[PDB]
Amino acid sequence: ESHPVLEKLKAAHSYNPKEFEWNLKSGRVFIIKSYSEDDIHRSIKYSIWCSTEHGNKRLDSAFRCMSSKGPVYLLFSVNGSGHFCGVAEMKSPVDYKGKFDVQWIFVKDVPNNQLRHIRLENNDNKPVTNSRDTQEVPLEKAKQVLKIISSYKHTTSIFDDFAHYEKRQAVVEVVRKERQSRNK
Ligand SMILES: *[Se]c1ccccc1C(=O)Nc1ccccc1
Repeated sequence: ESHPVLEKLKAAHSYNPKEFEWNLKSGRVFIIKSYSEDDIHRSIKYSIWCSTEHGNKRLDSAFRCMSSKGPVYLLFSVNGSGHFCGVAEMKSPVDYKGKFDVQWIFVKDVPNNQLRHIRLENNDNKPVTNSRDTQEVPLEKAKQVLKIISSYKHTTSIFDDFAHYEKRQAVVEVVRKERQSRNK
């Protein structure tokens, strides 16, 4: 059994494309650390993301700075998960408590031990897997990461739990509407 929302998404977008240009002529790449998989699910189906106030200021600056001379890529990982779950392109400046359009491109789990050997000189040579939200990846290291994520033969992705997230969100909504109703 597959969910019809996921089927509409799969038919309308080309997730995990076989021909992806990882050796960029230009562009900038950033690590997004999400608090939960729920946020990732919502982001994939609505093509939207928000960081913190400072995160949105930095991503705003990067997007407007690039002036469509190249892409701005976001590599997503949930705090404490041990893998990246996909990559999306930032597609609009931040709109104002600050949201912005994103286009998901890769939706696949890449374990951290596939990427931990890549270290970030602008972050005390710490592994790319030990980054904070909106940490920028140097371009050549970005190409190493994009190549690895693009070519990895993933065995799973958040899509495998799609219906589960669908149900969670729905229950949460009712739980809120009832609780709020009980207050007034
Ligand atoms: Se973020 C945000 C800010 C203002 C209005 C709406 C949103 C939104 O839809 N956010 C969201 C989508 C997916 C995952 C996390 C947050």
